[PDB]
Order: sequence, then structure tokens, then C-alpha cells
Amino acid sequence: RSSSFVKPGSVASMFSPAGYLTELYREAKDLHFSSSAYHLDNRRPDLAD
Amino acid sequence: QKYLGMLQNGYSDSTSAYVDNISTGLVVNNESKLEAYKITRVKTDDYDK
Amino acid sequence: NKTKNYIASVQGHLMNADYTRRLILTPVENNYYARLFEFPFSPNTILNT
Amino acid sequence: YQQDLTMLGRGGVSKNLRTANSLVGLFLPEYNPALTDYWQTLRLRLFNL
Repeated sequence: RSSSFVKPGSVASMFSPAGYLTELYREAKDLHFSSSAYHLDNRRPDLAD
Repeated sequence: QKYLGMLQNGYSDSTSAYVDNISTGLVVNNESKLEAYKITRVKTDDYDK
Repeated sequence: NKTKNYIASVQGHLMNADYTRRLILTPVENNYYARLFEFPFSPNTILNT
Repeated sequence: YQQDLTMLGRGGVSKNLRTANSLVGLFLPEYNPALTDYWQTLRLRLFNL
């Protein structure tokens, strides 16, 4: 792992848009309770997959 | 990789195996012969959804 | 080591821990059958033994 | 991952050493774009010369 560097523009990069997307979903997932229709996984159930 | 694709050498369990070909050497386990095989795929009817 | 009849190797990184790694000494290279020494890396996933 | 990093910061226990690559959903380090820019420029300068 410590030697498996990737070129910029690869999805596997920790600084890639996928990494940014993971951080956004990780923190914004619980901004609402599951009871609310405003919950992220309720309004858009496809995002989790 | 345009000729040989990906070599089967024990990647992670999903990882796919086509770029867009798969190949590896396989010593046939009924005898002592060592074969090299190659499979190529042409995506068909809505593979991308 | 001449006084104790040892061969000591040193390495910096490995490219994959799921690959079997031995140590080959060969006067020719390119040819696995021309070797004069071969040792399995004792625990694998190891350098400097 | 954070538990492993915390233990690693003081100890170094590697019971069941290899971490079973199928046990990864983490991102990978990315090359330095400043260093790759030096190589790209040097390649371009040598080509023109």
C-alpha cells in the first residue's frame, strides 16, 4: 500500500473527486434523521450504491 | 495491454479482469502441459446500464 | 558472509504482497534455469533477511 | 484503519500480518504533480532539441 502511488486523475487517488465525494457523503449523510423525507438516503436512495 | 489485456495473478476479489482482454498462463492440472489462453469481449445490448 | 556462510539481502519495497517472492542469483538473467542460488523469502512480505 | 495507525504509532504488532486485500476500500497516495511536471518539461525540451 505504501508504494502503490497513482497518477493524478485516477479515481483511486485520495485527492481525486471520488475522495472528495466520499468525504461529502460521509459527513452529510446524517444531517437529517431517518424519519425525515429530507434524509439523503430517502430522497435519493441511489446515492448509497 | 492492447495485445494481452490483464494477466490473471490474484488481484482483489472484484477488480474486474478485462482491459478489455483477459489472459494468463495456466498449467493444465490433469497433466504437465502449460497453456496460454486469451479471451476478448465485445459489450452487447445495454451493458453500460 | 564468508566466516559463517551466509547470504544477506536488502530491499526497499515490494510491488505486491500476494505474489510469491524468492531470491534468485543467476549469471545470465532472463533465464530462470541458469541460476546458482534460490531462497524463499522466509516469512514472505519481508525485506532484509 | 485509524485503530491500526494508532497502534502502529507506539507498538508494531502484526498478528495475521497481511491485511487481506479484499479488506480495503481506502484510497491510495497520489504522485506529486510538481515533480511530474519537471519530467514532462524535460521530455519536451529534449524532443525539440
